[PDB]
Amino acid sequence: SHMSGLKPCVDWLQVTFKTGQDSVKKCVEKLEKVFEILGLNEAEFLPLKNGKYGYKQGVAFQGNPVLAVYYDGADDMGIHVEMTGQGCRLFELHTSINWYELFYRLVYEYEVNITRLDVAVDDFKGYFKINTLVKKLKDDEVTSRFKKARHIENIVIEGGETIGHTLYFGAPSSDIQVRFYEKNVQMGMDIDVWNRTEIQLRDDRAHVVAQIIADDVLPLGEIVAGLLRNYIQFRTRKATDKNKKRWPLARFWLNFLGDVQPLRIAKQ
Amino acid sequence: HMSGLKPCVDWLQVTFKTGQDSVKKCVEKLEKVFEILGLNEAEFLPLKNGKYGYKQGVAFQGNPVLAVYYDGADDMGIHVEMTGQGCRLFELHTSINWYELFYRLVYEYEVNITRLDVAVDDFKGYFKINTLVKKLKDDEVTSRFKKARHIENIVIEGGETIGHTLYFGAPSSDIQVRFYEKNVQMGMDIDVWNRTEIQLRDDRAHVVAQIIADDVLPLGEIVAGLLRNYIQFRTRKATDKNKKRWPLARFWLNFLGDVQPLRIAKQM
Repeated sequence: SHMSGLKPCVDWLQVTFKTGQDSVKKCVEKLEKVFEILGLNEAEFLPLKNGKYGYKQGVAFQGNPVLAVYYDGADDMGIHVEMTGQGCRLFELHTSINWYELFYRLVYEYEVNITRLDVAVDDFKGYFKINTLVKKLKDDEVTSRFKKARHIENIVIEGGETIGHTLYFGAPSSDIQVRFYEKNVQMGMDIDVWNRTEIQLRDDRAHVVAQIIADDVLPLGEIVAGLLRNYIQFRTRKATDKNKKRWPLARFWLNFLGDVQPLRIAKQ
Repeated sequence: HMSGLKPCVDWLQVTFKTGQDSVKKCVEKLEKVFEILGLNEAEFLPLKNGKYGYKQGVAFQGNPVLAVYYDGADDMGIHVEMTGQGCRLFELHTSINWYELFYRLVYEYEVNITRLDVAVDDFKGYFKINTLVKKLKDDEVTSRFKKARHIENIVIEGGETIGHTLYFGAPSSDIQVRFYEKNVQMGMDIDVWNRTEIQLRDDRAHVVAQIIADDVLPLGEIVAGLLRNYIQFRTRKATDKNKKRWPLARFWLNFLGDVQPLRIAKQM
């Protein structure tokens, strides 16, 4: 492909429109309103076979469950929107608004719980190999606010080659998880370099980042880079000192974080 | 102090369909479901939330490991979910047994069995998971699967790798096999505890259910047969380069031979 550089994006979104709150912001109660808030044409939503998460019914954009709106749950469950990775791309292709506008509305105009937001960086240049990260972890060259990482690798049974590496930091249910993987391998695509770094945020953490996107002032890159820097330090072993806390941050990592900083969600 | 090999049923999910023109009886009431399970109606309490598109649920002694979901969209029926712990809980309190439950589900009532897991606990230690990993990477394995996933945990302070796990097949596909160190997974102070699990979905699950219900073959023979057929750990033979003519490894032949006669007892 002609894919190059680093590119940031929003990669998951789940929000719930609450009902019957005495709130300063507007409560949403109708599906039609939800479609409008998204900047998407009502006519394009179709019913789904099944609900999900305790909601008895759902609709989806062009019938596609990657971009779904669930409703008719137990008392006070409101309306729940779910936009997977693919759904965020689908949103982008058809919405009449901008990410910042969507988040403006969710943050400032309506009464919503933002339950999950994932932000990502695609790396088409190749600042590092995931396996280098794995190695650094196993060689005791990493510090972090997390206690453990999960390492997943695929093994092709005929031949025995290890082809794709994934690292997960934090529990999936907790309010911040970081993931690194080879997205070329994951997607079955024939591109030499495509690494993905993802931060998954839940509840309050997700709201704050939504607000920052809404206000549109700080580049998204700065939030991603600030969070990665703070949560995880890949370091270079220094023979002189045994205190890991005084090893310098590794060069590939400083370069990655420094080139991530200025990145902005594309506007149009 | 535990020893040997022990089989068990380790997950079950079924849906009672409504309004089928069927030779078998349609179930339409929760009370009937409790009776089919041989469990006391009085012991079921409401859950906070539904799940999977069902708006409401109850659970045995309030405990969601053994749950019954209902009030979903038209034609969704009633869904029972029994996790690992729920299968143990079922065993302790039911007035019937596994054979009778599967008899009822396969021959008496109109049900979709969506998932069934069967497991073997190994307290002797017929192999180490890491040996299996190594054999895979050394090109000493053939299988009907194309890939395995190897999952390991890495402790960030120190870099120690703990908790090796191997998965064969995708989690959505209709047969998956898993091997892991269950002593490590459960945080328990037992020297050797390996677990082998076969997860089956839809028709694959029904077939094994039907085998249990017919009560002609030991369960051990189905587990051992599936393992043998789907995965072959082999010993490298210097004379021949063709993997297909390497003999099966000894530990593996010993494991499968001792799994064969294992049974699900008639008393829980």
